[PDB]
Amino acid sequence: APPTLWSRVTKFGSGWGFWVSPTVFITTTHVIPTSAKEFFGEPLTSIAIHRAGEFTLFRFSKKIRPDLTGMILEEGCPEGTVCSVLIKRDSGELLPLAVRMGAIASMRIQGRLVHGQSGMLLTGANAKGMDLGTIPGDCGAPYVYKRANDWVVCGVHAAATKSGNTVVCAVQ
Amino acid sequence: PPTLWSRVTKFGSGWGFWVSPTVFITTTHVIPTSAKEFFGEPLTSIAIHRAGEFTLFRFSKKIRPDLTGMILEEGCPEGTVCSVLIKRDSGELLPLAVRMGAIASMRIQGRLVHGQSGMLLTGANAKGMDLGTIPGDCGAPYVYKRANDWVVCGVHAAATKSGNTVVCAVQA
Ligand SMILES: CC(=O)NCCc1c[nH]c2ccc(F)cc12
Ligand SMILES: CC(=O)NCCc1c[nH]c2ccc(F)cc12
Repeated sequence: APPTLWSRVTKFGSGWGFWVSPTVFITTTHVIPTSAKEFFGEPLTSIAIHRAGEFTLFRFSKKIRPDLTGMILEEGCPEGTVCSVLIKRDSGELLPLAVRMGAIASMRIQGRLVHGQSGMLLTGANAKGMDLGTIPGDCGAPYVYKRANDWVVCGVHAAATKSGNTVVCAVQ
Repeated sequence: PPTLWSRVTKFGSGWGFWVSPTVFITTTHVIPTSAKEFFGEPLTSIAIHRAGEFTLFRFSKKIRPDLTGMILEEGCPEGTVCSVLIKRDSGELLPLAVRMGAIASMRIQGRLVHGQSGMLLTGANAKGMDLGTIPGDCGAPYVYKRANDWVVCGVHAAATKSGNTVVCAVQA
Protein backbone atom coordinates (compact mmCIF):
# COMPACT_ATOMS: atom_id res chain seq x y z
CA ALA A 1 0.00 0.00 0.00
CA PRO A 2 1.48 3.45 -0.80
CA PRO A 3 3.45 5.34 1.91
CA THR A 4 0.94 8.32 1.71
CA LEU A 5 -1.93 5.98 2.83
CA TRP A 6 0.04 4.70 5.88
CA SER A 7 0.94 8.37 6.79
CA ARG A 8 -2.88 9.12 7.08
CA VAL A 9 -3.41 6.30 9.67
CA THR A 10 -3.19 8.21 13.07
CA LYS A 11 -3.21 6.65 16.61
CA PHE A 12 -6.50 7.87 18.20
CA GLY A 13 -8.39 7.04 21.46
CA SER A 14 -8.52 3.21 21.92
CA GLY A 15 -7.78 2.59 18.17
CA TRP A 16 -7.10 4.58 14.94
CA GLY A 17 -8.48 7.10 12.52
CA PHE A 18 -7.77 8.20 8.95
CA TRP A 19 -7.03 11.62 7.34
CA VAL A 20 -9.10 11.88 4.11
CA SER A 21 -7.82 15.47 3.57
CA PRO A 22 -6.03 18.23 5.53
CA THR A 23 -9.39 19.07 7.31
CA VAL A 24 -11.29 15.69 7.33
CA PHE A 25 -10.64 12.83 9.82
CA ILE A 26 -12.78 9.61 9.92
CA THR A 27 -12.93 6.96 12.73
CA THR A 28 -15.09 4.30 14.47
CA THR A 29 -17.48 5.94 17.01
CA HIS A 30 -16.70 3.56 19.98
CA VAL A 31 -12.87 4.45 19.95
CA ILE A 32 -13.58 8.24 20.63
CA PRO A 33 -12.76 9.23 24.25
CA THR A 34 -16.27 10.06 25.67
CA SER A 35 -15.26 13.08 27.93
CA ALA A 36 -12.97 14.69 25.24
CA LYS A 37 -13.45 18.46 24.51
CA GLU A 38 -10.30 19.19 22.34
CA PHE A 39 -8.91 17.35 19.24
CA PHE A 40 -5.56 18.32 17.66
CA GLY A 41 -5.59 21.57 19.74
CA GLU A 42 -9.09 22.61 18.47
CA PRO A 43 -12.24 23.03 20.63
CA LEU A 44 -15.57 21.14 19.81
CA THR A 45 -17.06 24.57 18.79
CA SER A 46 -14.55 24.69 15.87
CA ILE A 47 -15.35 21.14 14.54
CA ALA A 48 -18.36 19.83 12.50
CA ILE A 49 -18.99 16.23 13.80
CA HIS A 50 -21.11 13.95 11.48
CA ARG A 51 -22.10 10.64 13.13
CA ALA A 52 -23.93 7.70 11.44
CA GLY A 53 -23.89 4.74 13.90
CA GLU A 54 -20.29 3.40 14.26
CA PHE A 55 -19.05 5.89 11.57
CA THR A 56 -17.88 9.37 12.74
CA LEU A 57 -16.47 12.17 10.44
CA PHE A 58 -14.66 15.26 11.94
CA ARG A 59 -14.43 18.38 9.66
CA PHE A 60 -11.96 20.99 11.08
CA SER A 61 -12.24 24.78 10.47
CA LYS A 62 -8.39 24.79 9.86
CA LYS A 63 -5.83 22.53 8.06
CA ILE A 64 -4.51 20.05 10.66
CA ARG A 65 -2.58 17.96 8.03
CA PRO A 66 -1.42 20.37 5.26
CA ASP A 67 1.16 17.73 4.09
CA LEU A 68 -1.81 15.71 2.62
CA THR A 69 -3.89 15.90 -0.61
CA GLY A 70 -7.69 15.31 -0.37
CA MET A 71 -8.64 11.79 -1.66
CA ILE A 72 -12.00 10.03 -2.46
CA LEU A 73 -14.25 8.71 0.44
CA GLU A 74 -17.09 6.45 -0.84
CA GLU A 75 -20.12 4.92 0.99
CA GLY A 76 -18.76 1.31 1.07
CA CYS A 77 -17.76 -0.60 -2.15
CA PRO A 78 -19.33 -3.04 -4.66
CA GLU A 79 -19.86 -6.50 -3.26
CA GLY A 80 -16.96 -8.66 -4.41
CA THR A 81 -14.32 -5.85 -4.19
CA VAL A 82 -11.07 -6.98 -2.49
CA CYS A 83 -10.00 -4.30 0.05
CA SER A 84 -6.91 -3.91 2.29
CA VAL A 85 -7.46 -2.98 6.02
CA LEU A 86 -4.41 -0.75 6.94
CA ILE A 87 -3.51 -2.16 10.42
CA LYS A 88 -0.44 -0.94 12.46
CA ARG A 89 1.01 -3.48 14.99
CA ASP A 90 3.93 -3.63 17.57
CA SER A 91 6.96 -1.65 16.40
CA GLY A 92 6.41 -0.23 12.93
CA GLU A 93 5.00 -3.50 11.56
CA LEU A 94 2.44 -2.69 8.83
CA LEU A 95 -0.31 -5.34 8.18
CA PRO A 96 -2.45 -4.64 5.04
CA LEU A 97 -5.04 -7.47 5.64
CA ALA A 98 -6.81 -8.68 2.45
CA VAL A 99 -10.69 -8.77 2.76
CA ARG A 100 -13.39 -9.77 0.20
CA MET A 101 -16.37 -7.38 0.80
CA GLY A 102 -20.08 -8.51 0.81
CA ALA A 103 -23.53 -7.04 1.66
CA ILE A 104 -24.65 -4.36 4.12
CA ALA A 105 -25.46 -6.35 7.31
CA SER A 106 -26.89 -6.07 10.84
CA MET A 107 -25.27 -8.49 13.36
CA ARG A 108 -24.95 -9.19 17.07
CA ILE A 109 -21.19 -9.55 17.92
CA GLN A 110 -20.48 -10.32 21.62
CA GLY A 111 -22.79 -7.89 23.50
CA ARG A 112 -23.27 -5.41 20.69
CA LEU A 113 -25.66 -4.65 17.77
CA VAL A 114 -23.38 -3.75 14.77
CA HIS A 115 -24.41 -2.32 11.33
CA GLY A 116 -22.09 -1.87 8.32
CA GLN A 117 -20.48 -3.57 5.29
CA SER A 118 -19.59 -7.26 6.01
CA GLY A 119 -16.49 -8.94 4.53
CA MET A 120 -14.42 -12.15 4.84
CA LEU A 121 -10.64 -12.24 5.55
CA LEU A 122 -8.39 -13.67 2.74
CA THR A 123 -5.42 -14.20 5.12
CA GLY A 124 -6.03 -17.88 6.15
CA ALA A 125 -8.66 -20.41 7.34
CA ASN A 126 -9.26 -20.02 11.13
CA ALA A 127 -7.90 -16.47 11.48
CA LYS A 128 -8.88 -15.93 15.22
CA GLY A 129 -5.75 -14.16 16.53
CA MET A 130 -3.26 -11.32 16.02
CA ASP A 131 -1.08 -13.27 13.46
CA LEU A 132 -3.67 -13.66 10.60
CA GLY A 133 -6.69 -11.65 11.97
CA THR A 134 -7.95 -8.44 13.70
CA ILE A 135 -7.77 -7.49 17.44
CA PRO A 136 -9.92 -4.89 19.31
CA GLY A 137 -7.02 -2.30 19.13
CA ASP A 138 -7.46 -2.27 15.29
CA CYS A 139 -10.87 -0.42 15.40
CA GLY A 140 -10.81 2.72 13.16
CA ALA A 141 -8.26 1.28 10.64
CA PRO A 142 -9.31 2.19 7.09
CA TYR A 143 -10.67 -0.11 4.32
CA VAL A 144 -8.99 0.92 0.97
CA TYR A 145 -8.80 -0.37 -2.62
CA LYS A 146 -7.15 0.70 -5.88
CA ARG A 147 -9.58 1.50 -8.67
CA ALA A 148 -7.69 2.55 -11.88
CA ASN A 149 -4.89 5.05 -11.14
CA ASP A 150 -6.68 6.18 -7.87
CA TRP A 151 -7.00 4.67 -4.34
CA VAL A 152 -10.38 4.98 -2.53
CA VAL A 153 -11.23 4.76 1.21
CA CYS A 154 -14.67 3.20 1.78
CA GLY A 155 -14.99 2.66 5.57
CA VAL A 156 -13.32 2.06 9.00
CA HIS A 157 -12.90 -1.18 11.06
CA ALA A 158 -15.85 -1.63 13.51
CA ALA A 159 -15.99 -5.32 14.56
CA ALA A 160 -15.08 -8.97 13.97
CA THR A 161 -16.80 -12.28 14.85
CA LYS A 162 -15.53 -14.73 17.52
CA SER A 163 -14.07 -16.99 14.69
CA GLY A 164 -12.33 -13.91 13.22
CA ASN A 165 -13.41 -14.92 9.60
CA THR A 166 -16.08 -12.14 9.29
CA VAL A 167 -15.28 -8.38 9.74
CA VAL A 168 -17.55 -5.27 9.63
CA CYS A 169 -16.55 -1.90 8.00
CA ALA A 170 -18.55 1.17 9.36
CA VAL A 171 -19.65 3.29 6.28
CA GLN A 172 -20.61 6.92 5.69
CA PRO B 1 4.45 -14.84 23.33
CA PRO B 2 6.74 -14.42 20.30
CA THR B 3 4.36 -14.05 17.29
CA LEU B 4 4.79 -16.39 14.25
CA TRP B 5 6.11 -13.26 12.41
CA SER B 6 9.24 -12.99 14.67
CA ARG B 7 10.33 -16.42 13.19
CA VAL B 8 10.42 -14.99 9.59
CA THR B 9 14.03 -13.64 9.01
CA LYS B 10 15.73 -11.91 6.06
CA PHE B 11 18.26 -14.41 4.52
CA GLY B 12 20.39 -14.43 1.32
CA SER B 13 18.30 -13.22 -1.70
CA GLY B 14 14.99 -13.93 0.22
CA TRP B 15 13.73 -15.23 3.63
CA GLY B 16 13.63 -18.18 6.05
CA PHE B 17 11.80 -19.43 9.17
CA TRP B 18 12.87 -20.54 12.72
CA VAL B 19 11.03 -23.82 13.50
CA SER B 20 12.88 -23.99 16.87
CA PRO B 21 15.88 -22.37 18.69
CA THR B 22 18.26 -24.61 16.56
CA VAL B 23 16.29 -25.32 13.30
CA PHE B 24 15.95 -22.81 10.34
CA ILE B 25 14.22 -23.70 6.97
CA THR B 26 14.56 -21.76 3.63
CA THR B 27 14.37 -22.13 -0.20
CA THR B 28 17.63 -23.66 -1.59
CA HIS B 29 18.06 -21.05 -4.43
CA VAL B 30 18.14 -18.00 -1.98
CA ILE B 31 21.12 -19.40 0.11
CA PRO B 32 24.47 -17.61 -0.54
CA THR B 33 27.03 -19.73 -2.48
CA SER B 34 30.02 -17.92 -0.82
CA ALA B 35 29.94 -18.10 3.05
CA LYS B 36 32.10 -18.99 6.11
CA GLU B 37 29.30 -18.35 8.73
CA PHE B 38 25.51 -17.88 9.09
CA PHE B 39 23.90 -16.06 12.05
CA GLY B 40 27.52 -15.77 13.47
CA GLU B 41 27.96 -19.59 13.66
CA PRO B 42 30.84 -21.13 11.60
CA LEU B 43 29.56 -23.35 8.71
CA THR B 44 31.89 -25.99 10.37
CA SER B 45 29.11 -26.09 13.10
CA ILE B 46 26.01 -26.29 10.77
CA ALA B 47 24.24 -29.47 9.53
CA ILE B 48 22.72 -28.71 6.07
CA HIS B 49 19.96 -31.03 4.70
CA ARG B 50 18.92 -30.22 1.08
CA ALA B 51 16.07 -31.88 -0.90
CA GLY B 52 15.51 -29.98 -4.18
CA GLU B 53 14.24 -26.43 -3.38
CA PHE B 54 13.77 -27.24 0.43
CA THR B 55 16.81 -26.70 2.78
CA LEU B 56 16.93 -27.25 6.61
CA PHE B 57 19.82 -25.92 8.80
CA ARG B 58 20.45 -27.48 12.24
CA PHE B 59 22.74 -25.31 14.47
CA SER B 60 24.92 -26.67 17.34
CA LYS B 61 23.80 -23.95 19.78
CA LYS B 62 20.55 -22.11 20.51
CA ILE B 63 20.41 -19.11 18.05
CA ARG B 64 16.78 -18.24 18.99
CA PRO B 65 16.32 -19.40 22.65
CA ASP B 66 13.22 -17.14 22.89
CA LEU B 67 11.25 -19.63 20.67
CA THR B 68 9.47 -22.93 21.43
CA GLY B 69 9.73 -25.81 18.87
CA MET B 70 6.88 -26.00 16.26
CA ILE B 71 5.47 -28.99 14.27
CA LEU B 72 7.22 -29.33 10.85
CA GLU B 73 5.43 -31.71 8.37
CA GLU B 74 6.16 -32.84 4.77
CA GLY B 75 3.48 -30.71 3.06
CA CYS B 76 -0.24 -30.92 4.03
CA PRO B 77 -3.48 -32.69 2.97
CA GLU B 78 -4.94 -31.59 -0.38
CA GLY B 79 -7.59 -28.86 0.18
CA THR B 80 -5.83 -27.39 3.30
CA VAL B 81 -5.98 -23.54 3.26
CA CYS B 82 -2.42 -22.42 4.28
CA SER B 83 -1.10 -18.86 4.89
CA VAL B 84 2.19 -17.81 3.21
CA LEU B 85 3.83 -15.41 5.77
CA ILE B 86 5.37 -12.80 3.38
CA LYS B 87 7.62 -10.03 4.84
CA ARG B 88 8.57 -7.05 2.57
CA ASP B 89 11.50 -4.58 3.07
CA SER B 90 8.81 -1.79 3.45
CA GLY B 91 8.08 -3.29 6.93
CA GLU B 92 4.76 -4.72 5.53
CA LEU B 93 3.54 -8.20 6.70
CA LEU B 94 1.34 -9.93 3.98
CA PRO B 95 -0.34 -13.16 5.12
CA LEU B 96 -2.01 -14.58 1.94
CA ALA B 97 -4.44 -17.58 1.87
CA VAL B 98 -3.40 -20.44 -0.48
CA ARG B 99 -5.54 -23.56 -1.32
CA MET B 100 -3.00 -26.45 -1.45
CA GLY B 101 -3.20 -29.21 -4.08
CA ALA B 102 -1.09 -32.11 -5.29
CA ILE B 103 2.66 -32.73 -5.15
CA ALA B 104 3.92 -32.32 -8.76
CA SER B 105 6.70 -31.17 -11.12
CA MET B 106 5.29 -27.96 -12.53
CA ARG B 107 6.31 -25.74 -15.40
CA ILE B 108 6.52 -22.21 -13.84
CA GLN B 109 7.75 -19.50 -16.29
CA GLY B 110 10.99 -21.05 -17.79
CA ARG B 111 11.39 -23.62 -15.07
CA LEU B 112 10.61 -27.20 -13.75
CA VAL B 113 10.01 -26.94 -9.97
CA HIS B 114 8.98 -29.90 -7.73
CA GLY B 115 6.76 -29.36 -4.64
CA GLN B 116 3.15 -28.89 -3.43
CA SER B 117 1.03 -26.81 -5.88
CA GLY B 118 -1.21 -24.09 -4.47
CA MET B 119 -3.59 -21.40 -5.75
CA LEU B 120 -3.77 -17.88 -4.16
CA LEU B 121 -7.30 -17.07 -2.89
CA THR B 122 -7.08 -13.26 -3.45
CA GLY B 123 -8.56 -13.79 -6.92
CA ALA B 124 -9.17 -11.28 -9.77
CA ASN B 125 -5.48 -10.19 -9.76
CA ALA B 126 -2.73 -8.95 -7.37
CA LYS B 127 -1.83 -6.19 -9.92
CA GLY B 128 -1.74 -2.82 -8.11
CA MET B 129 -2.70 -4.15 -4.62
CA ASP B 130 -0.92 -6.19 -1.89
CA LEU B 131 -2.59 -9.45 -3.07
CA GLY B 132 0.18 -11.63 -4.63
CA THR B 133 3.83 -12.83 -4.39
CA ILE B 134 6.95 -11.26 -6.04
CA PRO B 135 10.39 -12.90 -6.69
CA GLY B 136 12.03 -11.47 -3.50
CA ASP B 137 9.45 -13.35 -1.33
CA CYS B 138 11.17 -16.82 -1.84
CA GLY B 139 11.69 -18.75 1.44
CA ALA B 140 8.54 -17.38 3.17
CA PRO B 141 6.93 -20.23 5.19
CA TYR B 142 3.57 -22.00 4.54
CA VAL B 143 1.61 -22.44 7.86
CA TYR B 144 -1.85 -23.49 9.10
CA LYS B 145 -3.68 -23.92 12.42
CA ARG B 146 -4.78 -27.49 13.29
CA ALA B 147 -6.78 -27.73 16.57
CA ASN B 148 -4.63 -25.59 19.01
CA ASP B 149 -1.41 -26.44 17.04
CA TRP B 150 0.38 -24.26 14.39
CA VAL B 151 2.01 -26.44 11.65
CA VAL B 152 4.70 -25.30 9.17
CA CYS B 153 4.61 -27.48 6.04
CA GLY B 154 7.14 -25.87 3.60
CA VAL B 155 8.75 -22.75 2.01
CA HIS B 156 7.83 -20.46 -0.96
CA ALA B 157 9.85 -21.74 -4.06
CA ALA B 158 8.16 -20.25 -7.19
CA ALA B 159 5.12 -18.48 -8.67
CA THR B 160 3.68 -17.92 -12.16
CA LYS B 161 3.75 -14.51 -13.92
CA SER B 162 -0.13 -14.75 -13.72
CA GLY B 163 0.36 -15.00 -9.96
CA ASN B 164 -2.51 -17.60 -9.49
CA THR B 165 -0.21 -20.74 -9.08
CA VAL B 166 2.54 -21.05 -6.38
CA VAL B 167 4.91 -23.89 -5.41
CA CYS B 168 5.64 -24.82 -1.73
CA ALA B 169 8.94 -26.81 -1.49
CA VAL B 170 8.62 -29.62 1.13
CA GLN B 171 10.92 -31.84 3.31
CA ALA B 172 11.83 -35.21 1.62
C1 LIG C 1 1.07 8.16 10.91
C2 LIG C 1 0.94 9.58 11.36
O1 LIG C 1 -0.06 10.00 11.95
N1 LIG C 1 1.97 10.37 11.04
C3 LIG C 1 1.97 11.80 11.32
C4 LIG C 1 2.39 12.19 12.73
C5 LIG C 1 2.06 13.62 12.99
C6 LIG C 1 2.93 14.66 13.14
N2 LIG C 1 2.25 15.84 13.30
C7 LIG C 1 0.90 15.58 13.29
C8 LIG C 1 -0.19 16.45 13.45
C9 LIG C 1 -1.46 15.90 13.41
C10 LIG C 1 -1.62 14.53 13.21
F1 LIG C 1 -2.90 14.03 13.16
C11 LIG C 1 -0.57 13.67 13.02
C12 LIG C 1 0.73 14.19 13.08
C1 LIG D 1 -10.46 -28.08 4.80
C2 LIG D 1 -11.08 -27.80 3.46
O1 LIG D 1 -11.40 -28.71 2.70
N1 LIG D 1 -11.26 -26.51 3.15
C3 LIG D 1 -11.93 -26.02 1.95
C4 LIG D 1 -11.10 -26.04 0.67
C5 LIG D 1 -11.32 -24.84 -0.20
C6 LIG D 1 -10.76 -23.61 -0.03
N2 LIG D 1 -11.17 -22.74 -1.01
C7 LIG D 1 -12.04 -23.40 -1.84
C8 LIG D 1 -12.73 -22.95 -2.97
C9 LIG D 1 -13.56 -23.83 -3.64
C10 LIG D 1 -13.67 -25.14 -3.19
F1 LIG D 1 -14.51 -25.97 -3.89
C11 LIG D 1 -13.02 -25.62 -2.07
C12 LIG D 1 -12.17 -24.74 -1.37
